Amino acid sequence: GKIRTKTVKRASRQVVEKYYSKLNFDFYQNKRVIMDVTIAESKKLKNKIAGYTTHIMKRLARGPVRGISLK
Amino acid sequence: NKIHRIGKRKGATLKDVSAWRWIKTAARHFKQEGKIFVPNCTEIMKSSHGRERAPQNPDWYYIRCAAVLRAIYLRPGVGYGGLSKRFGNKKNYGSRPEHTVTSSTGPLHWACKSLTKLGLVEPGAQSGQRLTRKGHKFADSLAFQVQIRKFG
Amino acid sequence: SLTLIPDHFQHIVRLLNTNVEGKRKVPFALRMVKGVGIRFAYLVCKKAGIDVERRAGTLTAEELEKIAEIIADPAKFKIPDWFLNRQRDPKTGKTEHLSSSMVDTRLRDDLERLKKMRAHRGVRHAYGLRVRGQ
Amino acid sequence: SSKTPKLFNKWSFEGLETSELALRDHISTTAAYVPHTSGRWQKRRFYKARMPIVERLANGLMFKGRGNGRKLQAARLLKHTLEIIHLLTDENPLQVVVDAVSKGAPREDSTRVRRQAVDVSPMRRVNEAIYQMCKGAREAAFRNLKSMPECLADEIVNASKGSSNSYAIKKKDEVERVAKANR
Amino acid sequence: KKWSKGQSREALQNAVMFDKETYDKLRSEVPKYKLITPSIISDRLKIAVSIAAAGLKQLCREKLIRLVSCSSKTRVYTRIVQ
Amino acid sequence: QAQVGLIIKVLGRTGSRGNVTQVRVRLMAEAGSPDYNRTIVRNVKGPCKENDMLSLMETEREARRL
Amino acid sequence: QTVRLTITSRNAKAVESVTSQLLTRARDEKVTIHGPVRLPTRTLKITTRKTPCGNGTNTWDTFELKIYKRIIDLHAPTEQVKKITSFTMESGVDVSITILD
Amino acid sequence: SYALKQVQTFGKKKTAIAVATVTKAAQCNIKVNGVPLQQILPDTLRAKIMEAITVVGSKYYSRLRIDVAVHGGGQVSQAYAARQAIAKGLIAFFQKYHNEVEKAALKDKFLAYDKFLLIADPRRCEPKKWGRHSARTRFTKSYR
RNA sequence: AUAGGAUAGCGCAUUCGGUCGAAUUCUUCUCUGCGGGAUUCCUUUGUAAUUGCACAAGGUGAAAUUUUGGGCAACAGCAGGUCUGUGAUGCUCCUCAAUGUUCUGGGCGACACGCGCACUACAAUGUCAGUGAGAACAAGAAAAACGAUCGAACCUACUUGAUCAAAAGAGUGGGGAAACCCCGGAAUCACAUAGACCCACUUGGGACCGAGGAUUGCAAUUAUUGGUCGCGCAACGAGGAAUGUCUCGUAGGCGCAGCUCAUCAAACUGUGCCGAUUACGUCCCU
Ligand SMILES: [K+]
Ligand SMILES: [K+]
Ligand SMILES: [Mg+2]
Ligand SMILES: [Mg+2]
Ligand SMILES: [Mg+2]
Ligand SMILES: [Mg+2]
Ligand SMILES: [Mg+2]
Ligand SMILES: [Mg+2]
Ligand SMILES: [Mg+2]
Ligand SMILES: [Mg+2]
Ligand SMILES: [Mg+2]
Ligand SMILES: [Mg+2]
Ligand SMILES: [Mg+2]
Ligand SMILES: [Mg+2]
Ligand SMILES: [Mg+2]
Ligand SMILES: [Mg+2]
Ligand SMILES: [Mg+2]
Ligand code: NA
Ligand code: NA
Ligand code: NA
Repeated sequence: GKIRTKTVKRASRQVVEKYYSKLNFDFYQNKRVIMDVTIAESKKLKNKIAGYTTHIMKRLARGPVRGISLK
Repeated sequence: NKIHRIGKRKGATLKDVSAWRWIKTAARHFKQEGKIFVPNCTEIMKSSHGRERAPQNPDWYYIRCAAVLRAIYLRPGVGYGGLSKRFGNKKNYGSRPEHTVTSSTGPLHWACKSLTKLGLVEPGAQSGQRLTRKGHKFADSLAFQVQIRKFG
Repeated sequence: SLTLIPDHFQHIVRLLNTNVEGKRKVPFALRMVKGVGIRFAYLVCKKAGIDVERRAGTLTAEELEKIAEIIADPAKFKIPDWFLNRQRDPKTGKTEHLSSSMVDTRLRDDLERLKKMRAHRGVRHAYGLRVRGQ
Repeated sequence: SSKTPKLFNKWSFEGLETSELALRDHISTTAAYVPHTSGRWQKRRFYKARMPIVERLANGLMFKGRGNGRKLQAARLLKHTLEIIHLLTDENPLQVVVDAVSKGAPREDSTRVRRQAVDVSPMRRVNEAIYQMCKGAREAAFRNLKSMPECLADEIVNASKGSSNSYAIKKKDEVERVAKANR
Repeated sequence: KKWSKGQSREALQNAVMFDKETYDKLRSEVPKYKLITPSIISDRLKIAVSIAAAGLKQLCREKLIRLVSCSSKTRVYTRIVQ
Repeated sequence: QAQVGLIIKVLGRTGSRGNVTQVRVRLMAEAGSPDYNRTIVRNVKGPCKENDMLSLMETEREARRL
Repeated sequence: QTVRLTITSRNAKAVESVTSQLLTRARDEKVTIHGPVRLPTRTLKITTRKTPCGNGTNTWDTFELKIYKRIIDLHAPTEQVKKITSFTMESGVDVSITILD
Repeated sequence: SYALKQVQTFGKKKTAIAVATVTKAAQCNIKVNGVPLQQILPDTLRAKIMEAITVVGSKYYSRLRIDVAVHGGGQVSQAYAARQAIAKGLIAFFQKYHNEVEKAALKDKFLAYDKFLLIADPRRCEPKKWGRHSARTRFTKSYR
């Protein structure tokens, strides 16, 4: 199974809250943005965060997302 | 049509024909000429201690000499220890697990001695055995005969 | 070999008081007599000038006598000493090759020799136990 | 200049089909040169149905400790088997093999304690036919003067004709007869 | 002990040499078979496979039968067409 | 003697040990026949899937739902 | 003449730091450099039973030790080579100097 | 004076690595470890290697001399590595010295027959673990 | 070809790691310290949602779901094992004809028998005798001694023995190990080898035992271990009730190295080689 743990989901929600303007619907550009705005050892975790960050952006286009606060 | 040259290609060298066909043809040539030295011990001994029975081919020494000559052609500078690996087998140990044994270096040393007397093999510089100019000529000329389907 | 079966073919060949099977190949029919193995039988055929691809039932009476005399005294036919099953007899010191009933007779003498001197190997044989440290 | 493959450069796959309406998508008639490939067939559930049928027959000969992993040996045995099949029937041995596989396994079985009659899925019919034909030939040739390529050819030819002389057909009838009782 | 029965069989008697009667059948009856194999000929002529295979090689050398499938351990023959 | 049926829906693994699959199969018959577009529920032994084909032999018994 | 420097250590980071430092110092001398060759890494393996008494499931511990080796060839006199490799090397790194022929 | 047209490719299967040197020559000449194609045994493995030619057609190998050196692995994995190198060598030669419409019809023909003709199989031997006699087989358990 | 099939070729024809010939250019293959690369990322008139978290097929791709295989692995416990690992230890016992410590010999191997785990087989998908092509992980020599800063221990190639078996025994050289072994000729395997055997406890099987000889060691008898010829007429022709392990480079088969090691692997720890059947489920048994 592929379930995003609370470590990935919390980081992804923080990324969108602070870098919403710089994010996109494409995983590969979002991954590049996330690489220099986050500090972590795991390349796998950053890739997982980029995957869920793109998922949130697609959800945000359709409507509001609970847990995300865009001021 | 079966033996015609493919096209624009002529002649033949070793490694271009069947390995068994060359060895069988070379063994026949050695026996027909009657100049090769055949030790009397080859009539009673086994090719290696890893075997359980003596060779069933009466011309096994000629075949072994022919196969050794081909081996020297492919690996110049090879010794009896190197040839021993090529002619090894899995020895049956009864109720114990079986193991690989290198062939006895005795018959191989004899085979290189016989080929040296014929002038086909000379001791290589800095150890080993190598083919002479005549030995290289003999191998490639016979390979052409195999390709031509002469077979002596 | 496509050779027709001769009228003198024998299915059982008598040789050194052993019933040698005639349907077998010559070297593999000679290994039926005691003291003759596969390696020894091939040498016997070589020294007797008998083709190894023949069937033992086609052997002539003179062929069998030549076979029988080679088995009895292999050394006379240029068979080396290291090829024989009794190279230096502990009682006589002579190299020979036991065959037929003499293989069992000498084995009984070997067992009796070790039992008379009460050697450990002889004692194990009398008690019917293993003697090679098993 | 490219040409369609022929098994052992001798047997053509042109027009190869199974008369059974079922098993049509489970018997692969893809042209191949030899019954040897290194594909990763057992990776998805139904991928083995796409494996060429002769290779499946070759895999059925790699049984017991002395036969495990000898795929080149199985390919050589099949080459002689197909020639014997051609002489026995005067037809394309590839078609005879397909016919034998088409009808070599029961269409109805009994399972489960009271046994109950059930239908057999097309994947299992192809699996069972290959398994039963190879098992019968292997046991027929065990302590026998006849070599396996003769035993395998006889088993396949008889199964292709539906004759009871084949091990696979005999087992199929007994299973189906018992299934009829357990209806 | 003795957990199995074995299912003993009858030991066949196969000639290791040809006689005139069997040789004639090999040169006359055999070249009419559609499928020819050393195992098959051994069964019909009650002869060993070794001498049956040797007899088939003589027939093939005489152009009385043709070699269909050949390997080191397996030989398959068939009758000559017409 | 054997009618060909086509699996159109897999209902699940029935019985103990899950070695039997219950499916709904539509009988493939020519138009105008009494068995045209007749769907029946059967028990299948072996790996099966949707759009698979079965040789039904008899087509009167209907498997109990589970 | 050709001088070969062999760098061997247990720590990969230390062996890379020393090798790069030697390369930088040699580049400042404008001497001919034969690029640092990374020789195959050798692993020492010892596998022992975990228990000290032979009781329970026969579980094993696999201990591994990795050795890293680098070589650099210098076209410089021994006097120049000696003062190239005259810095505070990292602990646990062995640098050997040999003259090729 | 003519320019030398030459490419080099590799094929891999288990631990067997085959390197193929494809050179434009006077005549087609494909050899594996110095052995011509028709001298490779068994015939089953010869047919597998010949698939790299028959699948696309021998007209595309018309003036190419291919020398394949195969090391590692065994009898079968070397044959699969050799045929992958030959098939990949033809693609590389047409990529370097021909246009893209060709080498694309060839590439689709190769992949329509077998993906492994051009793409290496990733499968490798699984390590043995202690308490096991192989990758998976556990020691025999007895209960009394 | 002795009978000789099937299987790529149709500006310059191929071959020779001893031809230990030179030269020039280069990094496709090998080596590797940090990097890159995969994530449910893309697509469904899929499932589901009727928020979501997700799932199933396919696509992309070297790799498609914990990528694969390991290592690590909480909190509570068991009177589980170890006082035979230690100069880890409380209490207790012996302590000069000693339960300390050496030395000699014997034993730990002893067999009516029962059990666990292996090895070898019962043969033709075979055994012999030939011949071919061909892995990977790894190992290698010494003192504050002894001899004249090295050289000898260790592993090996080649040669010699050889004007006649094997196993040996010698000589010379190399290697501190990507340098020598080594272009690591492993065994399953392959052979149109025109080879022998032909269904039999048989040329299957190789237990048991006899005689010669060599080698390790201070010492081989209770065979230390190889090799030769005998013995094979030992059981065994597929194994009752029961029962172990296992889902892909997997099972099974096949050898190799390391480890114990002066000498001795049917063991273990690793390694590569040949390579499947079945399932893609269920809670019936545990
Ligand atoms: K708990
Ligand atoms: K349960
Ligand atoms: Mg054996
Ligand atoms: Mg074994
Ligand atoms: Mg109990
Ligand atoms: Mg605890
Ligand atoms: Mg306790
Ligand atoms: Mg205490
Ligand atoms: Mg202690
Ligand atoms: Mg105390
Ligand atoms: Mg005392
Ligand atoms: Mg003990
Ligand atoms: Mg017990
Ligand atoms: Mg075999
Ligand atoms: Mg038997
Ligand atoms: Mg259990
Ligand atoms: Mg132990
Ligand atoms: Na165990
Ligand atoms: Na643990
Ligand atoms: Na012996």
